[PDB]
Amino acid sequence: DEDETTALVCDNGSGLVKAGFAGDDAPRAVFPSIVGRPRHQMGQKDSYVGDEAQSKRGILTLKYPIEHGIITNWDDMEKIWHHTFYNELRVAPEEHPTLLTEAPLNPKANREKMTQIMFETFNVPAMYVAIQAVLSLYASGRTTGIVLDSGDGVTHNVPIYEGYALPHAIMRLDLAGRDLTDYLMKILTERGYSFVTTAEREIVRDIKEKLCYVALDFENEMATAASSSSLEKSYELPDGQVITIGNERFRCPETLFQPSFIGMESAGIHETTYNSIMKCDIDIRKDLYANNVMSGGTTMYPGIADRMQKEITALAPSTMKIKIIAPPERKYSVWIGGSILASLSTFQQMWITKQEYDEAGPSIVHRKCF
Amino acid sequence: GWNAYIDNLMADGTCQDAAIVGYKDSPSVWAAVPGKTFVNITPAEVGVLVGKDRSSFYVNGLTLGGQKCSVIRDSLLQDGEFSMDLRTKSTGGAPTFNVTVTKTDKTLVLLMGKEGVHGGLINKKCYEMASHLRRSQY
Amino acid sequence: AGHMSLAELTLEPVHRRPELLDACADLINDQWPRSRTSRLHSLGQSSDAFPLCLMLLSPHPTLEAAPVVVGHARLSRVLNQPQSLLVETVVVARALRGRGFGRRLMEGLEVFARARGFRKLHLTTHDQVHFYTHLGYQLGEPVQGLVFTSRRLPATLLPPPPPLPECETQYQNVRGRPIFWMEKDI
Ligand SMILES: CC(C)(COP(=O)(O)OP(=O)(O)OC[C@H]1O[C@@H](n2cnc3c(N)ncnc32)[C@H](O)[C@@H]1OP(=O)(O)O)[C@@H](O)C(=O)NCCC(=O)NCCS
Ligand SMILES: Nc1ncnc2c1ncn2[C@@H]1O[C@H](COP(=O)(O)OP(=O)(O)OP(=O)(O)O)[C@@H](O)[C@H]1O
Ligand SMILES: C/C1=C/C(=O)O[C@@H]2C[C@@H](CC[C@H](C)/C=C\CC1)O[C@@](O)([C@@H]1CSC(=O)N1)C2
Ligand SMILES: [Ca+2]
Repeated sequence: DEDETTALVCDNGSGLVKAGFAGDDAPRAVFPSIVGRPRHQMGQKDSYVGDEAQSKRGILTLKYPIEHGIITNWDDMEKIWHHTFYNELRVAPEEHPTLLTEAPLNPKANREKMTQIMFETFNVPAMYVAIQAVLSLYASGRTTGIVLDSGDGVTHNVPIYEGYALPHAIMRLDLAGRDLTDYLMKILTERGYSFVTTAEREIVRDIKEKLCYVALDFENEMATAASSSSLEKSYELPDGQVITIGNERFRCPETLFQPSFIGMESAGIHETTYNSIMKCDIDIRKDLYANNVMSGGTTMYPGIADRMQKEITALAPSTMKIKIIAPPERKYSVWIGGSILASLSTFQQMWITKQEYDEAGPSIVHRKCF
Repeated sequence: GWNAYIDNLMADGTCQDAAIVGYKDSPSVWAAVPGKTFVNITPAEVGVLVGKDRSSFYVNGLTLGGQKCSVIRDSLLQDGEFSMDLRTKSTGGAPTFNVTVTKTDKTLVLLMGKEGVHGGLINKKCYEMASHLRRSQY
Repeated sequence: AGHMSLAELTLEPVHRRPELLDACADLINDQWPRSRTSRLHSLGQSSDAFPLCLMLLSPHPTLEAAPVVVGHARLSRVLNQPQSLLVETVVVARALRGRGFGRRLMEGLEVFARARGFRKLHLTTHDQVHFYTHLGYQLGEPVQGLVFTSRRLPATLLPPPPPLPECETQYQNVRGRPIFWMEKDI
């Protein structure tokens, strides 16, 4: 008889969607999680989705249906999912089991509504919802450890035992890549430049990604930048004008460790890592300290692993073995982890089937997915 | 008897242990898989499961028939959920297993999966047996 | 009898003849319609590690040099059974059926598998049960096929009881249809 279709893996982020086929080593499609509408001034469409909104962003106001990792606009999120299946992957959703990802601590009613929409609107034959941080841990070759997942809209510390996230110990910080971009715009403006428009924000995001780094010793780096120009870099704007950047290169991601830089009275990611571990079972803390896994685009800064190692060491018992793992593909480690999980022989049992959904309703997601 | 419930929970081969335990007045194992873990559950372990302190077992864990477990999710006293998910702890690389506890009006229903059996399957199984017993005043 | 086969045929994996993958997708989707994206991706998974997609090929339509994709079968390894293969998606081009090519596909599969040390083949069917028994299969138990995983992925990984409720999902296909599990020693 005909072989069964390969499962789809869809990782919905605040900023980027990553979608593809289970068992593949990379997503087939990566596109912005946006729906655009005419700024002012038929037109052609009442709304534009994903890469089409990106192409036409000059005439559009852009909305992000996911905020801080949480779905908050369900009508536009449905547009994103429709765009994922039919325009980016060009598959028929009723033909594929579909693995979705969710934020740590995703509210109960949100995961139910996700389940309902998948089964009733897109008519998938089966689905599963996995916590993003857990998938990143799988992609690093482990099932126990603590993940730091920092993306575009939210940052989480997630301790995980044998593949199970421990919700009582999860830490959430509403500071991530978009805030760092906004901060770089601000302090570049304080240097004499003017980055203030939405279009100019996209340029500064590229500056951030290409030139920023985490200093090992922040105050020493500031002194180095004040006493010579060895840390200064140039960047060529699209119109050919050139700007130069100095201590802004490392001041920007220093925010992750000092959220006061953007006016937040919040512990930095090193402190939240420590606090998370200290809420976990005493018997697993050593394994957490030894398996700190970085994931998400905002952990890509050069130097971030060395800095975490240094800061965690200063907080932990003096005899504790500490290891920071920063995989090279960690922009996509959530998606890769989903590809692994949905490919495991042990995963066959885990799907929620359409029949299970008809019997129990959306709340079945709370029994089967954790 | 209650052992019919144990045979029923064990029938599909997904679980290695199962038990029905009374938790009101003086707790005791009403039925359990002989020779395994849940049969040896003590009153003090039952008291921790259903007790007022819902925080210490996160850092200290808890035991079931003396088997150390780590708490993953706790909803055991919460309306409409009445379930707790755990994973055993081991030494020397030995495998660990998923456990779900559900709370009915007069019992706790416990299940332990075999190696590799996902905690979601065990939770669903335990939740359905508990719904069945609640349906009948238990 | 009455299905003697005269054409010259070879049996070759899709991943070694990628130029025929589109024609193979045409063949399968003509029988089992699903999105072409999905069918092309499924065939693109084929590799020496299994799963792999074997094509029965004929050199020409005896006119010019474009080879004909006569048939196809997918082979997958089996959970916990090193010497077993799962056979799926067995199909001969609709216009070429009844010429012995289905027999030659299934027999070629046995040769291919046996050469690599496999000693048992498994598959499911309902309507075609007698095709497989005619070729020496008999009823067996279910098995679980191992799906494609890319090389690059890690690879590390005391009151009385009330009455009970009402006092083999392995044997159904995707749509709740009972199916026969077949097997053959090779
Ligand atoms: C099933 C299929 C591959 C058989 O190939 P075919 O070209 O039709 O059959 P052949 O011409 O090679 O016949 C081979 C032998 O099997 C017999 N045979 C073919 N189809 C048969 C059938 N449905 N039932 C019983 N016997 C059959 C033939 O009589 C012949 O016997 P012989 O060699 O002793 O003379 C082909 O019909 C097909 O692709 N069908 C649609 C796809 C399908 O149903 N696939 C999965 C089956 S679960
Ligand atoms: N080399 C890089 N250096 C610094 N930041 C980067 C780099 N590459 C990507 N980023 C930033 O990562 C963010 C996107 O990462 P990611 O895809 O993990 O987030 P998301 O899933 O869309 O959002 P979230 O997880 O917060 O819901 C963007 O802010 C991007 O600017
Ligand atoms: C290349 C790329 C990066 C990205 O991070 O994309 C995501 C999604 C994107 C949506 C709007 C953008 C114009 C469309 C596509 C950009 C996609 O917004 C981001 O750029 C936001 C806006 S400011 C910022 O730092 N991140 C992040
Ligand atoms: Ca994310």
